[PDB]
Amino acid sequence: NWTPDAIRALVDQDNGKLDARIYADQDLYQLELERVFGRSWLMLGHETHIPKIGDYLTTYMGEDPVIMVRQKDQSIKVFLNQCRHRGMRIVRSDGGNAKAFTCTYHGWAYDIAGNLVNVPFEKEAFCDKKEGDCGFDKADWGPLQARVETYKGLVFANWDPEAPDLKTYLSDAMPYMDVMLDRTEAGTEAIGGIQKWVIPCNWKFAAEQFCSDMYHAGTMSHLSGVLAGLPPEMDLTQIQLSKNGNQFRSAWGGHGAGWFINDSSILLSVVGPKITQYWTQGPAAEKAARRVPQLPILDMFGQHMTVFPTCSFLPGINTIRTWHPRGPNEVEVWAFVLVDADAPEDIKEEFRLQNIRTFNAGGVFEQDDGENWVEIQRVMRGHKAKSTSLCAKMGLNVPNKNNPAYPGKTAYVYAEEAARGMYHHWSRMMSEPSWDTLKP
Amino acid sequence: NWTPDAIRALVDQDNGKLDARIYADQDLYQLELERVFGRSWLMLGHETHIPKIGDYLTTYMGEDPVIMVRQKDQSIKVFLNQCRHRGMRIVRSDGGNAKAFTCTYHGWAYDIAGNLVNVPFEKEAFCDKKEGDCGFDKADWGPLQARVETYKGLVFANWDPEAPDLKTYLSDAMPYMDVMLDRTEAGTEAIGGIQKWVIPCNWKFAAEQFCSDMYHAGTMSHLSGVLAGLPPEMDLTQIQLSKNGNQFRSAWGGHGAGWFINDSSILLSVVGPKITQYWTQGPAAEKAARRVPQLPILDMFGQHMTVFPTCSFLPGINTIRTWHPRGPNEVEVWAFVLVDADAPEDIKEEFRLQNIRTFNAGGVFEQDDGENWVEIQRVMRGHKAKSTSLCAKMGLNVPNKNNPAYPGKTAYVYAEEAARGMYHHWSRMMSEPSWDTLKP
Amino acid sequence: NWTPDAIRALVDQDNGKLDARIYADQDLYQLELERVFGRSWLMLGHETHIPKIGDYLTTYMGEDPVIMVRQKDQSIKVFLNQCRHRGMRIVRSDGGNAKAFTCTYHGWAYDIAGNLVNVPFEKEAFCDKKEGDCGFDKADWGPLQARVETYKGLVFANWDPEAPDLKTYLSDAMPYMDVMLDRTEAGTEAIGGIQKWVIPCNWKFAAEQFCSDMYHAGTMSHLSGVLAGLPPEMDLTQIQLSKNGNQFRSAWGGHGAGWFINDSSILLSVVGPKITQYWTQGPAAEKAARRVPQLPILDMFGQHMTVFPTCSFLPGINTIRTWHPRGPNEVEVWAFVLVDADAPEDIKEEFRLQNIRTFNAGGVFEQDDGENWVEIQRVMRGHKAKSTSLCAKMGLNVPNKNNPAYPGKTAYVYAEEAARGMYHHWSRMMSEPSWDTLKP
Amino acid sequence: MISTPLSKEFEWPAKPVSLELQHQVEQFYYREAQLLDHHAFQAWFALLAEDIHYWMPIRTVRTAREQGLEYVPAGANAHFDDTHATMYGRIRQKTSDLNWAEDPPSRTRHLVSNVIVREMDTPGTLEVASAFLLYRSRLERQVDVFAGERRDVLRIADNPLGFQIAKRTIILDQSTVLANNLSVFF
Amino acid sequence: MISTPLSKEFEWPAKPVSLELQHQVEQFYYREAQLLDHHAFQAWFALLAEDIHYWMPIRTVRTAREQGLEYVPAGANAHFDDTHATMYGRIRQKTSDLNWAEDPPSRTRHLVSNVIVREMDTPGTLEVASAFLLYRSRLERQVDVFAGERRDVLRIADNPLGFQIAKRTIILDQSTVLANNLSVFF
Amino acid sequence: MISTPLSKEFEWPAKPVSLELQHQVEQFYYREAQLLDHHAFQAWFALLAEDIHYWMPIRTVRTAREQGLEYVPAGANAHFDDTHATMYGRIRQKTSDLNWAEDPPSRTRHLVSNVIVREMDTPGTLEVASAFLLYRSRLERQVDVFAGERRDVLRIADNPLGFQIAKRTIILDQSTVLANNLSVFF
Ligand SMILES: c1ccc(-c2ccccc2)cc1
Ligand SMILES: c1ccc(-c2ccccc2)cc1
Ligand SMILES: c1ccc(-c2ccccc2)cc1
Ligand code: FES
Ligand code: FES
Ligand code: FES
Ligand SMILES: [Fe+2]
Ligand SMILES: [Fe+2]
Ligand SMILES: [Fe+2]
Repeated sequence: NWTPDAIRALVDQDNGKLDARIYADQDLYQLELERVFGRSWLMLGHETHIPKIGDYLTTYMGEDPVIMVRQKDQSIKVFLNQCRHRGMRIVRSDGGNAKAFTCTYHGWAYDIAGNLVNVPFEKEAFCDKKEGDCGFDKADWGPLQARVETYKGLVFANWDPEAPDLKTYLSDAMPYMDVMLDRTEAGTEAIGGIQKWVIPCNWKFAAEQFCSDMYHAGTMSHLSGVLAGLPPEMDLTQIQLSKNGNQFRSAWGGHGAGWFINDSSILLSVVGPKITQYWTQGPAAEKAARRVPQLPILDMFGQHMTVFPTCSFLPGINTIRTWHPRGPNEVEVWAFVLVDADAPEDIKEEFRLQNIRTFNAGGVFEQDDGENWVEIQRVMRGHKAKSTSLCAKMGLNVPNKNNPAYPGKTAYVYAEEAARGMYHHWSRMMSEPSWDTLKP
Repeated sequence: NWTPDAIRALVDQDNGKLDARIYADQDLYQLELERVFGRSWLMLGHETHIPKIGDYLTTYMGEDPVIMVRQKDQSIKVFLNQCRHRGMRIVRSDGGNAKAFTCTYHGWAYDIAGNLVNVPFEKEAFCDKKEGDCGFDKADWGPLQARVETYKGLVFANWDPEAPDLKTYLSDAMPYMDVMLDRTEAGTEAIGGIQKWVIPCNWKFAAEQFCSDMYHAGTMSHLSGVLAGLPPEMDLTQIQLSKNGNQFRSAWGGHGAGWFINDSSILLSVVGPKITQYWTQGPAAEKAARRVPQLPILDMFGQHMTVFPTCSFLPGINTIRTWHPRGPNEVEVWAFVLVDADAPEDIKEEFRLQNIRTFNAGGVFEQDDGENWVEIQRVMRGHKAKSTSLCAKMGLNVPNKNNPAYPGKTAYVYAEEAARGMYHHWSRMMSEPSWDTLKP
Repeated sequence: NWTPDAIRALVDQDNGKLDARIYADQDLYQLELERVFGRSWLMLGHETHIPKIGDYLTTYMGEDPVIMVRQKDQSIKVFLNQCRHRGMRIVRSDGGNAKAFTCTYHGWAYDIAGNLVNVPFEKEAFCDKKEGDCGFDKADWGPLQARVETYKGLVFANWDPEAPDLKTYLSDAMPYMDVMLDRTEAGTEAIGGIQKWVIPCNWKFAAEQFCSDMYHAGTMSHLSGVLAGLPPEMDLTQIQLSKNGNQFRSAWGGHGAGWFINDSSILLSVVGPKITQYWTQGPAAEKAARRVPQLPILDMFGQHMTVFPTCSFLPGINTIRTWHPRGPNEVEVWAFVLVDADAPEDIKEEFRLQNIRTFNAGGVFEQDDGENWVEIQRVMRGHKAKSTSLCAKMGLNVPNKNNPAYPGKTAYVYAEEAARGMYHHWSRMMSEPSWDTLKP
Repeated sequence: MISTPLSKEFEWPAKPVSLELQHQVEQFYYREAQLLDHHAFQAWFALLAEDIHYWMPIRTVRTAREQGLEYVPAGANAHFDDTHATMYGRIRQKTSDLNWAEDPPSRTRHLVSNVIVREMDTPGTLEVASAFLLYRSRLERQVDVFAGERRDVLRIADNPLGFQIAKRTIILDQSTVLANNLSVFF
Repeated sequence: MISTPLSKEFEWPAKPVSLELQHQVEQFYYREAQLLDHHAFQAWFALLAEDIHYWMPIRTVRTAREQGLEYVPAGANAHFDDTHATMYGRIRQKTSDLNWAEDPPSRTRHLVSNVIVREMDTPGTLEVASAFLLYRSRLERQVDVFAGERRDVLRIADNPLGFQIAKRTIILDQSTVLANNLSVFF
Repeated sequence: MISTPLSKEFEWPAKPVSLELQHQVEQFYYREAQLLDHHAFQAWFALLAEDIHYWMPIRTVRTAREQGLEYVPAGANAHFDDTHATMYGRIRQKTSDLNWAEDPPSRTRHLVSNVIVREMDTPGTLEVASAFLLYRSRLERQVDVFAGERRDVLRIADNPLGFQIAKRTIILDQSTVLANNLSVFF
């Protein structure tokens, strides 16, 4: 039994300390399902995954399987992939088009809105003279509905009716999202194929890394990944390093972003010269600069971002993923690639191939990331190692690291201000039962 | 920590509602081992599995491994397959004949009654001058004995000395059992070979299905199974359906049975024309009608039954099984086939081959059953899905569905009266600590 | 929640009874990690595993991964294999030589003493003008250090600063250790290669067996192992048995040893004639007798020993291992072979080959040991089997079984006095929070 | 020898068969595996002879003195015990799109190795022993691994594959079936 | 047939290839497996032709009516989609001693069986289907098992092994990748 | 080459061996597997030469600079290190009916593939590399999977199988042994 005071003690943003129990404790994970995943806005996919009426995608909200389906009025509804009769999975496919969703156990059929419309033998077994005259009404037995909101292509969902709306939830982080999402009036589109793989680590390691951790990329985590993109005549001794940049911590919510400034080296290593040129020079880059006027986007390179708790992406590379939790010791990565809808075909193709090369289950960057996370989780199995006080002091009390060209709280590119913000908001959601105090 | 009031709230038979937590909660499962499996009559096998003196079968009572062995006086004893010294499994074989059971660790030998009869070095190490003079007596260190009762071939066992006798425990359900068990004065016999397989689902899904769920078979669960038995010139559009029948709920105990009336279609699809003829017409069918006078057995077809908690069978098809629990998320099915001992050899052979075809780990019916159960359990892993209020309203408050030709409480063939009875008795066993109130 | 009184009730040394819950209860295991493994002296390896400066071995203290490393001053330090930043495993190799240990995630480098010496971008990100002026000091962020003590070659470690020193902890058991460890002034050396394998059983079964259980070897556990060493013309009917010997229980700590007297049969079966001759006759045997004057070592054969909780060895065969716990239902055996450093090369080779033959993952003796333990653990999964009262009465109240030629408390070779002592001390460590009462 | 106990090793001929025959049998099995692993159930069924007996006995756990009782004998309960007619029904189920155990369908791989051929007295008829590893995965994460031995009677046939399966006995290296079903062909 | 749907069985020739050719293809694959299983990545890379296309599509879970959507098509997201240049980079990573996913290196075993060869119209060019079982273990206890099918285009070459891989398409018998990465070559 | 480091790939000959020899070696291995998988331990032991050395080294987890220390060397601790005499004892144990680790006996399958043969200078003597998948199941639910490589020295012999095993070195693709024992032969 965890008390609000005991939970708050696990994270100390004022002293930059983290209790290692947050990553492995089973009781804390169960509280995460209720107090974090049960009332946060979670990314399910993109609008282009379900463009036509009846199109659906099966995905997750935490460990709960959900159906994301396009309606007749072009709206999107999200409901639990669970039959109200005995709990059978209603939809067993990854996606497609449907006029109805039928349960294979007893044949209970639901419409695309999630309403129970057909119950076999209702006249013979469920009622006497007319439907509903014996206490059974089909309107009472539909699967749990989630609140649905879209932000510039991305579909978010939330169970909690008391939770704030998506935009309020996103705080001052929206311009940083727009660097990838609002570059053109044509919007973005998802390249076909969501890659799914299983990493035995806590979701917070992955969420924090994309939130606040450029430090790993600028050190030794990706030396071999950078070398993979270098020509035969070039090696790691010839390439510089990169030390100029900033990071962002959201005013509320635990969102975070980090980027390098005036140096395309880290982007060039991942995406190559063609995308780097598209990202910086020409009509498309000029249009994007006008559409995101709150940020000097043309000077930003190799950006990382996490929308709390589990929506992570890399503007410029354009990989985007949801970390689906599978206990305190496991996560499922559901990743896809976004491109500008009006981008030239050779640019879209370049985005496609460079993503597979780099940020992919078998990618030259991604494989080294997971290996770090899996080993952390394995060490956490130890009794002394699970209660260790971890260092989150990076950048704390360090003056003159902010950047006035960027909105909100900023720090150095190599810092854990956004990380401290992520874990502070985590502790807030875990300790405060009501939105009366939790809301911004 | 679960309170009796909190446990009773999980099942509402008056409103037809079930809390999904009953199928996955680990703490509730541990209480099931003590309050349900620890004091219920559980089926271990048939008398024909152990016909001769010394013949034994290793099986389970819940998760406890037990030895079922024929005694010198032709009685049957059941005791824990655990050595009292350090807990080693005494018998490592599935079955056979023995004069003694010897532990491989330190050589402690037990007789077929479960008495410790030989302790190596007892004279040198355990006593001074005479056996027992230093506090060690072999009579004190025998494995835990279970109460043993047989009902017309089937062997049942119960740990609890305070529990009611088998026949009292069976309430008014015995005639429904006799449809399969008491057709002839020759009794039944088990065809050699107990099929064992592992299904990752809760035991209650399987127990309920055989207790009260004809609904799944009459809908879409077994459309492909029915098609498997149809000749090339016939398809599913030509075959009717079946809508006439009843189900039975026991006065006490949570036992249940369901059957179709005056329609052999569902039986014919599973067992074929030869068995259907044997089941309905001729001297054998006439004899069975005389031996079970409380039921119009000749008009009953495709019967399903569960003797609470885990003894399930299908009279007519004659598959019978115990669902051995393996946590809240897993079960082991131990199934065998029963035939009338005096049945003609071609009938016994037909029963054998039709069972393998249909109700078997690889059978055309059974495989679709498991697939439903596994998917329900997988969805239950979600936080919202595990606490869902499930619909058990089928047939509740629906008038004129009983049948006066059958003893006890009856409802429509497509109903969940027997299901509500099963879960109501489940909640009773889980909430009432004493047999002073639990007993009928 | 376990109370000190409830824990003490699990072990009754006065009546020779053990509660089976000690071997499988998850809550009791978590208390073992804190109250037993968190403050006991645990064997990590031998000094010969790390002979040179910078040489390291990665091993375990319970479930905590640790680095055992030789220092510049020839001392040995032991610290947690966990980076203080985000918990990444610092050393991923089994062993070798290092000048520094570097974390692969963010490049935090530690010296061989476990001090944090290099933090990438410390000047740019962690401080303002000088290192440490913003609250971040490298001296604050080193991995947890363990107390290190060696006993005649063997390296022991303990987390608890309040715990007694190694020699005080070893009570009156040291002479029994010297039978293997102090035979020569040259000391012992470890043959290259630590064999690691996984047994799904509780650590206490293995620890007790080597502590007090000659009974299994003298009965039927190793009949096939003995036959493996017999020539074609010989079988088990021709070989005697062995019934003369004693066992030892430590005054404090739960340490135990057992041996046969004046009979080399059990040793000859395992190690052969060449080692038996070396162990008993000649200058080496004569030297050993002088060096261990508190014991008649030349009359001792087939000795087994456990240094509580998990250090087990067999003097004469010279197999030695640590049982690393992996939950209540699993253990990892880390075994190696010790030889006298000055022993002739043909003797060292004989020790090497006979060990692989016998006490090894694939050895003729070891394989039958594990099979017993795995089956005990599997039965313990049952509800009735997990709470069984087990017999530890062997030798209790049995008079005239001691031997005055041996120091401390002694009993018959076939007895559980040392076993009762092991479990009594186990219950003491589990129920007493302070060393103020626990210390000898 | 057709009636060799399944507990006993296969009765291989004095000398191994010709290179040509070994090649033809192996290639047939590889083609058979291709059909199953790509859900060509109708094409696979065409390879089963009219007098096919498809049988997979139950294996039990026995100690030393009762090892002759390891296999549940013919004429008793089994995992599979099938004729051409019953296998036809199984195929009808598999291709119906109503077989919920196989809709969505399983992803399978039939690894075929250790092929030992024996020429029987009837011209064109062969007795063949082989080892198999059947990997089965379905839906999101379910994985079932099957291993064992197949003992077949094969006849030369005028079909494109050149052979028909007259008899198949499957030794499964399991006692308790560890998968939730046996909804795949061996 | 190069463009055969991966859901459909391999288009084997009317009659199986010669004994000699079957032997040469199998022996090449065994030698290829030896190089990978012993971390001879530079030697293995030499077997890849200059125009190599190394491709592993994503597999999805689909019901009856949308089974044609099982495989994520070419020109979309994939597990692998590689040329000679991108594979060169992968090899550079593997031999750098900075590839943390493979340092310490994985212990692998590439089991190669069910080899079916088809002779293409271009002399010396072959289309080959084979089944694989890739066992991968690393560090203390990690074990990942991969199973599936490879469809290759092989060309005769003047190298010691006699062949070069011109094209490789990998069918993996998984939808969701059950391993933490795909840091091994197929 | 007999003394090739186990970390390094097998030294295959310039050109693959004859079809006939490949067939004879493979068929021998299939017959060897049949004997083990059907617990014919006395018959299997007859295949071991009088000068047999049966050896399985311990594998360790090493980083880049100390990869030469992966294998625990000869003349040190090992999983197996056996002669004809010690193997005889192992067989005596296995057939005693008192070997509790193998009574009840394990259900095994030795999958043999990737067979590469090299003809040595001594007539009738061959060095052979092969990959294996050893599936082991026992009692109710225990399953252990072993994968790796065997490097054998085989001699032609006047026995019915035609060969005897003169040397066997087993590469096991594990560092920490994941099974509770190694109570099966490789
Ligand atoms: C988390 C994930 C990826 C990156 C990243 C790596 C290289 C280049 C650009 C961003 C930073 C944090
Ligand atoms: C549970 C299990 C099987 C059946 C059943 C299915 C078809 C025909 C007869 C009974 C009904 C409930
Ligand atoms: C525990 C482990 C091994 C032995 C042992 C067995 C045979 C010969 C000598 C000692 C006794 C207890
Ligand atoms: S479970 Fe969906 S209809 Fe019964
Ligand atoms: S455990 Fe059965 S005799 Fe010791
Ligand atoms: S985890 Fe070791 S440096 Fe960050
Ligand atoms: Fe990264
Ligand atoms: Fe059913
Ligand atoms: Fe032992």
